[PDB]
Amino acid sequence: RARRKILAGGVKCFASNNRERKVFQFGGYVADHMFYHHGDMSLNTSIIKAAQYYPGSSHLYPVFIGIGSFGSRHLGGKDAGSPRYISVQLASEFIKTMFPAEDSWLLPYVFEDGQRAEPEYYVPVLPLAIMEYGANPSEGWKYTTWARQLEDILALVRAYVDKDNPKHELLHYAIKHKITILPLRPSNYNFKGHLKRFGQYYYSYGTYDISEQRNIITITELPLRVPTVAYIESIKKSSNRMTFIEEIIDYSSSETIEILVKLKPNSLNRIVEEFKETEEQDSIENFLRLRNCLHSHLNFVKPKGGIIEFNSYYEILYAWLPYRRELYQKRLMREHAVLKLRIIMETAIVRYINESAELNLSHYEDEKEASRILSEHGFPPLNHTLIISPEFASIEELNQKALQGCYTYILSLQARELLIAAKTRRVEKIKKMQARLDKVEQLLQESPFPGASVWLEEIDAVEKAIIKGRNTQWKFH
Amino acid sequence: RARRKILAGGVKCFASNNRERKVFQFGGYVADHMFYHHGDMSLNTSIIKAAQYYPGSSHLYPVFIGIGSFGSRHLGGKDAGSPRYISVQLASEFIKTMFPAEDSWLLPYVFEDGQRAEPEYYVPVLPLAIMEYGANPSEGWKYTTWARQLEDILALVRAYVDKDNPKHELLHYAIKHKITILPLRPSNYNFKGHLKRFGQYYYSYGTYDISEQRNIITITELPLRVPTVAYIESIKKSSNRMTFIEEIIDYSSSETIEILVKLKPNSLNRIVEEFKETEEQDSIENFLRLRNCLHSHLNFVKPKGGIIEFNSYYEILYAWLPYRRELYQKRLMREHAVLKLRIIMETAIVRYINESAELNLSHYEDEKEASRILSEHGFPPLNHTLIISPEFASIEELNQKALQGCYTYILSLQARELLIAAKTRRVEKIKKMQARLDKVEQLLQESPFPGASVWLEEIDAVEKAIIKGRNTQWKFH
Repeated sequence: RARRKILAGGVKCFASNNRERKVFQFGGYVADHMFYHHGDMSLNTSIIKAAQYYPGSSHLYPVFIGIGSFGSRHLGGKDAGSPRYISVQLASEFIKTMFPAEDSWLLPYVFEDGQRAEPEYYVPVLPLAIMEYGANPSEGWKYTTWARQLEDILALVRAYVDKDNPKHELLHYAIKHKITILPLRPSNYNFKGHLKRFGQYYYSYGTYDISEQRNIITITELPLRVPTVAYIESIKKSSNRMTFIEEIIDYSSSETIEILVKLKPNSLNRIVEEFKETEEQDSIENFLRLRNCLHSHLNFVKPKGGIIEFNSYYEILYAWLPYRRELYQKRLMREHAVLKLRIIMETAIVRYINESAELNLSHYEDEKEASRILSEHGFPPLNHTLIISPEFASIEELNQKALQGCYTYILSLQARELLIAAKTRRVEKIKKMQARLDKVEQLLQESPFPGASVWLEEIDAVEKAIIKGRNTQWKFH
Repeated sequence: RARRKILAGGVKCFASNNRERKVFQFGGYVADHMFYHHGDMSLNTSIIKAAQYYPGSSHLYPVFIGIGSFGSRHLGGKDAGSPRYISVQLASEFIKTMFPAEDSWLLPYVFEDGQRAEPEYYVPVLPLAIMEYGANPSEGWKYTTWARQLEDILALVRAYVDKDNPKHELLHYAIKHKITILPLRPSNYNFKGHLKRFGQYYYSYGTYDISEQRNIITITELPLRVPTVAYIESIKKSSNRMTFIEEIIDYSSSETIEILVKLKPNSLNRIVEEFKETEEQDSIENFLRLRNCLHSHLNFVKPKGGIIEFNSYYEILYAWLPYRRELYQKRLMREHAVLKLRIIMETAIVRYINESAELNLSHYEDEKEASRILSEHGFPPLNHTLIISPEFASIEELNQKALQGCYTYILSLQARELLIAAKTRRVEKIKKMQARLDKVEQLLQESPFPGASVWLEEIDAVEKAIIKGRNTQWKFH
């Protein structure tokens, strides 16, 4: 959607350098290049929604580095500051690990009006469609979904990649029968409460502290995805519950949650005699609206177009994995296909120096008979500036336009390129890149799927960026 | 002075293209590069003073193309418009003919604070110190001088350059004896009046029309360098002359001069009986203040610093000519000195191709023994990027840093540069530039002074630009 359009903005604008840039200036850059026609206000509110960093925000891991204060959990991110004064900084450490730079050249790009457009879907290292809560990037309709923890999806992806996990074939066994033996639990970050499961729904409950010595009721934790100001007004609506409430004063603050509630003890003995004495939970969390109903609404973009609904989050992770798994194979094969062309081009230039002024002379090179005469000389007619600089080209298209290439990679070199020292660096470039070919040849041949070993390293790289961001003051340095 | 600082602004800013630019934007460019620290207001009023185009203006030929209206002859150029709204355009046709581009590399540049500064004086094709009236580029003190016509200085410069003029040695004879037989007269552009000479001063007089049939006095032409509004208030000061003036109403307008004066005929018979009956001129131009005293004030910048005063304008033209004449010799000698170095460099590369893979091989070129081994090979050790790209270097400095040059003009060429077709274009480049050397060698050898023939062509080029500007609507196209 529009989120992916903003994603290409950070990497393209900050390709030269990752410095501090204004939000509106970056927004103007994004619409200038990727043709954002929905207005800068819609772009600016989407940038903040993409870069929101607060408990309860939809985006747990922002694409960009949070600068200044974008709000607080009280209003649920609706108290954003002035876009003009605030600045935006791309998180270069996370974005390259989460989205590999080399994989971007292979991503399926659509073309609109004869120009490239952003991909329909991205296939990152970890699925961004589950790690983030639902939100309202547009107006009117709001998508509602709940994120899973960063320990169950990690165990699931490592089970489908690493062979060392004992439950490797067990996960594969569950794929065919759709039994889903492995667990999968909601996010628990910045929620010191409880989560309880009956039937087919979840409910989040807060924490309250009761002290007999001082007869003061203390509320510790809020529900999972509630703004603070919402609970203030919701408790005032019920006239029946207002009679029991003599007074509620909020003492909670930012980075320090402590609420003092003065409730008469004589009201404690009569609340339970008229609230039917629910046995599922205590009356303290029943009289106080400290619960929310989690109606799982699942939406995933269809590859062919449209929207799909899944009964559980397992069907999303079990569907996101194969598309990422498939493109690991294509990434290595294309890189394999370009290294072998580089060996052909480099060796020809190295061997050209042997048939240069060292031993032989063929300087005449009339453009008419240079075609088939040089054919028996072994010099390949491959086009230059493509092998050294690969582009958004598929494996099938790469071979067609490389074999039927053109000259000027030969006999257009600098006169020093055929000197004795230059050949030594040129010939030694082959073996270093020949050894890299061997490792890739050694890869892409495992029984489960190609590129399994590199997947684990990429998974760890994502974890390194997330840990460093949280360990530091969200500075990544 | 500050005028020459603005001069370099137009050529440098409009080197890429000659388009329409705002006056203040150009002023910011000038101060940014040539370090104008007198303020933009002083710069802006100097730009308009440099680009003023109206009868009576100090600058007859503006450096830039006049855009819009900068005022009128009524206020004498003090009614300039808003600098921000008006635009400035460099007159590329005139400026290159008046100031040769190639001569700029040889002009004496001073260095301040380790950086280049504008030349102390310029030596253009025609002397700008006489063709323009005096003005007040600064505040407080105003320089007063009167320009000569564009037919007497042209006859004088052609007499000192062209041998076909019968009064060639006559001018040279007048130089030693300071007799100045040749004439020299003031400017007569846009002045349909009279100029009269007694003693050692000039006086400009207007034209009046008297009709007996209608008994209406008509004034046709104003004095040479008078604003229209000055004459309105000056005639009101004299109380004695106010009695005779029953009423004066100005009917003159822009591009149409016609003034109706109603004077009673009975006052005509009594003005002459009390004004002493001056015989030098009629009483009509005596009662009406239609004359001005031309006190010749001559100021010329000293080459060593200071100001000089000359008794006549002849001493200025007879002093400006030798400095321009001297630098014609230096311009050709430097261009002669760079063509002969270009022949050495190009022939070596052409002959290098002969000792390239065609016949001989010397590709080893160890950096230690390439010094004296290649010395017997005839390859000159001249530094590249200097002959092909000359800079602000004198003839004496050019030879010192060219003979003691460096390599990389050899054996760093493209491999196609030693191909058979490339040598043909390279060897034929020698003879075309050898023929140009012959003409320069044929020049700089005349008895009067070097570069006499090119001077006449440059003089005509200046005349072509001036004629085209006046023939068209001051558009030069």
